[PDB]
Amino acid sequence: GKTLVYGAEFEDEKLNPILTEDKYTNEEIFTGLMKFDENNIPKPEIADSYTISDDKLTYDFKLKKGIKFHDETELKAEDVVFTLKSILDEKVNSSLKPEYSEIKDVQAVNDYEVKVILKEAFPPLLDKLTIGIIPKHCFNGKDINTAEFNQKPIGTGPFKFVKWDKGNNITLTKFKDYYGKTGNIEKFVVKFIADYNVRAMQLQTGEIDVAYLEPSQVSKIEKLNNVKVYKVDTADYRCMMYNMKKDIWKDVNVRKAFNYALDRKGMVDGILLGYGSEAYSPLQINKFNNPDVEKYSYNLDKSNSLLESAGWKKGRVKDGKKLEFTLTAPKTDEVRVKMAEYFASQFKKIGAEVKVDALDWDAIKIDKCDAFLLGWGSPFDADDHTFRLFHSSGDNNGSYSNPKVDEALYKARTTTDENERKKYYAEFQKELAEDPAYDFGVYLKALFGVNKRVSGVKEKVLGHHGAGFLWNVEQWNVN
Ligand SMILES: [Cl-]
Repeated sequence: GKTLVYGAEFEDEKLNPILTEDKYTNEEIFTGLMKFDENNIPKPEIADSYTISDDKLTYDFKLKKGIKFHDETELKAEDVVFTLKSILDEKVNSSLKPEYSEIKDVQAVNDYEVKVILKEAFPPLLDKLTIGIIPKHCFNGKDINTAEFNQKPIGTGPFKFVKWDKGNNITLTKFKDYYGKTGNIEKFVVKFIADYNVRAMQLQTGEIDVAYLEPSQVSKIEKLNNVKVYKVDTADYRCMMYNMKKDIWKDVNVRKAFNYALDRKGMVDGILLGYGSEAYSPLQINKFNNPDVEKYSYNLDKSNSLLESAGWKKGRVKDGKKLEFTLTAPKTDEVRVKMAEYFASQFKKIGAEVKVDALDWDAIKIDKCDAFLLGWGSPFDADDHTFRLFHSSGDNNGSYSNPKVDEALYKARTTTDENERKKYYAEFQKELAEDPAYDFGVYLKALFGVNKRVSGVKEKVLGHHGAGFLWNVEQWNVN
């Protein structure tokens, strides 16, 4: 069934499941021991069975025999051991290493049976082991960081790599020997189009099939007779990072005040135009969300009635230091700078002078900024975007440190009983409400314009910028 074209707004860096955390073309070329299903639950993929011991420290996998890479080489436990051990390799220096560092060792006791040993109990291990397995033989004479594999990948996904034109497109075609049952499309081309206006016209002409839409352009793509617009809930949220290195935020009442000075629903209508929801929780869409924590209910008078007791007064000053900072917000996510523009201008009504800076990611250092507009949230396990974000620390960049939040996130990370994992995640959220690390804003809605000739799309809670909207493209149908 011919070709399906995707107009991606970001271009891949390396086509290796390790070294990269982005859910770009890697999601169509590689698969792992597990794979998230329709309900964002990791189900066996490359492995056919697994069982855990009574301490929960040993994950006894058993692999499907005959799994072939793109080069028609059989996948064995060597490659699974190679992929997971190369993450923890100190010299490879992967970005995902702190996310797998609770693994003691990954053992191969059989060509088709892998054993994963942890340091301590880690229930969300199967969530992380959905990482793609790479062939070990393609790396012997190379060093894995600068290997040619990152230019021509070989994996076990339903679409093998074909061609990559830098700055233009990545070419894949249907892998006939793929183990999963598949739809009818035979070619998948990912066009890198950063300007959302070109994506709209390429959807209008039909030059592309799918495109992540900004909220402002949905009203026109709606009128298109050849495009359907998908509006689906995500776990992606934006916020403001309270850099704890700044004494302006060491008083918690100042942060609670700044949280009180935001019209988040007015932000849902101003910037999102209703395609979103006010943010108050680090795990709002997660099943372990605490519905009754202290949300900061747009209390303009409480913000102005917290700074003066905290010491800040004019009409802006405490001890002569004048209450002003700089809010950093990167470009190519123009919702964020519009949020920052709205953030600073709405903090003017409480006597704060903020300088908003729209900069490029290659010039921003988050841990050096007074306040940064972050973009986090994940629809998988509650440990994904919480431990590495609200701990002494992963890459917690706001220097946040709460002793009860540290323990609450560690118990839920280490305890098996999910009903009590709810308990610890509920106490962490409650403590995060009174001791805020972030100034939460809005939760986002993924907007995709899909051509009317495409079938098979199944919605679910998505990740960053719609990461995982095309999770089942190998079952989508042309005509
Ligand atoms: Cl970010």
